[PDB]
Amino acid sequence: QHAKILAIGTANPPNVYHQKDYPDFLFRVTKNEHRTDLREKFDRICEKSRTKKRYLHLTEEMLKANPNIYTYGAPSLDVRQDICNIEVPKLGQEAALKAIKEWGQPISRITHLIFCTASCVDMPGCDFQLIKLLGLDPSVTRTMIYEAGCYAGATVLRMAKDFAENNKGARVLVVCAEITTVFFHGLTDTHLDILVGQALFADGASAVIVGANPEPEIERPLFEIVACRQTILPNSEHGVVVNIREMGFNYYLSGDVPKFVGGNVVDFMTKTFEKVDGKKKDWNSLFFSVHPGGPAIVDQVEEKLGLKEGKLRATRHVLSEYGNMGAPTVHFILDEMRNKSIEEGKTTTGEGLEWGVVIGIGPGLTVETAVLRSESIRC
Amino acid sequence: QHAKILAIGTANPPNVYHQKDYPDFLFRVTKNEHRTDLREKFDRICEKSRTKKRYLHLTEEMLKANPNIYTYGAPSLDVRQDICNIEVPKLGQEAALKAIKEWGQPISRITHLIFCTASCVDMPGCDFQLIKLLGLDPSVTRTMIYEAGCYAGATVLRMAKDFAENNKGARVLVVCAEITTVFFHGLTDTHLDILVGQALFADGASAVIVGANPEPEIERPLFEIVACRQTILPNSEHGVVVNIREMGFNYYLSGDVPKFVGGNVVDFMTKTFEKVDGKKKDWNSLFFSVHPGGPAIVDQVEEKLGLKEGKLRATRHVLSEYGNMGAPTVHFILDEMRNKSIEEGKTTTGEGLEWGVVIGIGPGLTVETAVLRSESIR
Ligand SMILES: CC(C)(COP(=O)(O)OP(=O)(O)OC[C@H]1O[C@@H](n2cnc3c(N)ncnc32)[C@H](O)[C@@H]1OP(=O)(O)O)[C@@H](O)C(=O)NCCC(=O)NCCNC(=O)CCCC(=O)c1ccccc1
Ligand SMILES: CC(C)(COP(=O)(O)OP(=O)(O)OC[C@H]1O[C@@H](n2cnc3c(N)ncnc32)[C@H](O)[C@@H]1OP(=O)(O)O)[C@@H](O)C(=O)NCCC(=O)NCCNC(=O)CCCC(=O)c1ccccc1
Repeated sequence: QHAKILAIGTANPPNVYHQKDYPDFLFRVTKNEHRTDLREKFDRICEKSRTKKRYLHLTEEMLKANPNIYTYGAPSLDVRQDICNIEVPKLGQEAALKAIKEWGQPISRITHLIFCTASCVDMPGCDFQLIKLLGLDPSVTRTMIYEAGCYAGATVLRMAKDFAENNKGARVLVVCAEITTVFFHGLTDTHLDILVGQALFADGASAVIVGANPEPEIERPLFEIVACRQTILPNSEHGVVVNIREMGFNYYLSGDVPKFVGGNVVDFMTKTFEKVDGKKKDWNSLFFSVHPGGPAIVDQVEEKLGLKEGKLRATRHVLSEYGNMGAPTVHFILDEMRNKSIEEGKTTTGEGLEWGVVIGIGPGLTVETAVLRSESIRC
Repeated sequence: QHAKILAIGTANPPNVYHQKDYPDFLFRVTKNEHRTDLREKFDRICEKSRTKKRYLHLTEEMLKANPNIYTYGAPSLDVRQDICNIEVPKLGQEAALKAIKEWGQPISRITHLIFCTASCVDMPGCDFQLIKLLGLDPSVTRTMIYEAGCYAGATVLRMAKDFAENNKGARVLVVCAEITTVFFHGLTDTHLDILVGQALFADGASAVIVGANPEPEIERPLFEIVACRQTILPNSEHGVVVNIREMGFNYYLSGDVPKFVGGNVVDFMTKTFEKVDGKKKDWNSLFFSVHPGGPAIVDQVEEKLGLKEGKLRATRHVLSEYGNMGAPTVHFILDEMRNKSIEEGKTTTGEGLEWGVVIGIGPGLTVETAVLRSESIR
């Protein structure tokens, strides 16, 4: 009896930033309208981003009150943390309440909490703050995952699987929440990577309830977590770096990240499915939730696995409507897939297909995969 | 077939700071010899610390090169991280190689890595850096626990138990490493909590190998991880606070922490053992690894559980010889207990007793307990 996802909820900050307006906003509020050279480059990136809108906690009023946030390299960690240490658990709470509603059990049945964020760090942590906000049992068993990065949406499902399967009756609440205020930086041609993050990074939270042995007539599984694998892609340590600094969370992104993903995807898919059935080809038989770190990563997975037109629709839809929200994103994609499958009258939550995969990609470069089975559509 | 601890290794930085000498050192290198009132208070805290010596990576030359480290509130996180992000994995590597030696199996047999530190944070993390240093399989399954705090020496055993028990054949390397350079702060009469940390906090690393179903005549267990419980002590959110700031990792410690531990120990012990036995426990029948957050915390456990003289000897020995090294400390204590049990010709690794407990205590306040069984010395 494998661990099942029993519920998914999501949440975002209320302020919507349409991509068509974001270059004007960014260059105005950071006092960079004279940088027409960088504006040209940013326009090109935004046009390629395949991101139509994003939800962001950060406002112009926050930047006016804390101009060090947009002054490249100036001290600003403290103001960023004072925001994110509050907003990350709050956004997580909103998603968690939606997951708990779908699940339909009392909060007292939650035995385990996994909280994951790369947007802040504090002691006590976000897990403790969420317990307070939700009224979880003081004796919930907690795992607090700080600063793992963009593979962690798959990682938390792997962790929840082991906790749910080894602890009989356990019910694991998994919350991933991101507020990118800590990653916002000003513009300099010495650090062009910031233009990519300024185009793609976004705010959001997911909540997933995981448990083995669903209770008949109360609980309803959406997906089964079958097998997982984590691996480091060779010779790619420079791919994604984030340093926690006095200036905030400073990030460096190599232009070679998409090529590294495409050069390794057949291998990491083959080795993952070796844990299940030995699948080694015909990847279109699966459903997919691919972390959309950028559109070029999604395109590389599509090309090298030979995926047909539309196979990655749910992944692309989330990227378009929300951007790259970090770890929560693959859970938004699973929820979108479930929603569209209901809309289309499919026989399962995975686009009518039986088997699928979640692909998380982050620093290392590290890829974590989780093989899933879908479930029949009911309640 | 519960998960078992198959090996324990430990490491510390090379520089020894005897407590008798530390007040003179601290007040000299931080240019505070004029503060006679603070010196007198610090002397009193050190005399009560029950800590004889500590190992620290930080040196006077480092302070001279980076005086913002001892200038209270000055920006210094970047220099601290540049040190700790290197030194934490390096110290962890030393402890891990010792655990791997005892275990006796190839590094390629490790399937899972848990790395825990409250002393730094970076992406890729310490787990990635340790994989590089040791040559672990690039497909090891990793859990990177950053900034959990002083309960995590029990937490990592709980996590390792689940990973080892749910994955046939899995072998989990667990590494906890601390370098307190990030927590060093100068002296101000407005933040007296710093005098406590300056007296007690210290550097060290532990490594444990965990697996279920040890191979007969190849692997041998030291302890079995039976059951675990994590709980938040009521109305104690202000007990321990650590904020990651431009000035480093700033911390606040309530003087009520010992009383909170004492007020909850019967309850958390009772509820933990209810997971293993329907009969009530005689606390003196157990062996103990108690996180020595300070001597008063150890005293509160002894007092409220009615523990006999000598029951907490291993705990107090590690506090005396190493100070409070954070999450690794409870593993140093288990290693000391196993070593002393060999010296004394005891029948088990737990002082000749069958059942025992690891008590981790940290922010929340949060207590995590792990019920252990000992093993025969083999
Ligand atoms: C960029 C597009 C769309 C360009 O679209 P395309 O490539 O199709 O078009 P293109 O080739 O014309 O490029 C157009 C111009 O962008 C230039 N350019 C390209 N890449 C550049 C680079 N890396 N640095 C500098 N310039 C670059 C190039 O050089 C060209 O410049 P020019 O136009 O001047 O020639 C495409 O490449 C693409 O999706 N990429 C992959 C992006 C990637 O890795 N995401 C991983 C992100 N995860 C993290 O950050 C983790 C850390 C944050 C975190 O924890 C976190 C937490 C919470 C929430 C969120 C995040
Ligand atoms: C302090 C002793 C020994 C005093 O010994 P006793 O109590 O027996 O003697 P005592 O009563 O005479 O006190 C003598 C004078 O210390 C004064 N004093 C007392 N406590 C004070 C306080 N909190 N603030 C200000 N002043 C205080 C009092 O006010 C008196 O001042 P005066 O002498 O001027 O009157 C005793 O109490 C005791 O073990 N306590 C428990 C200490 C405690 O919580 N450890 C938890 C530590 N974990 C963390 O930090 C986690 C965060 C760091 C971290 O992640 C980390 C990572 C990696 C490695 C390491 C750490």
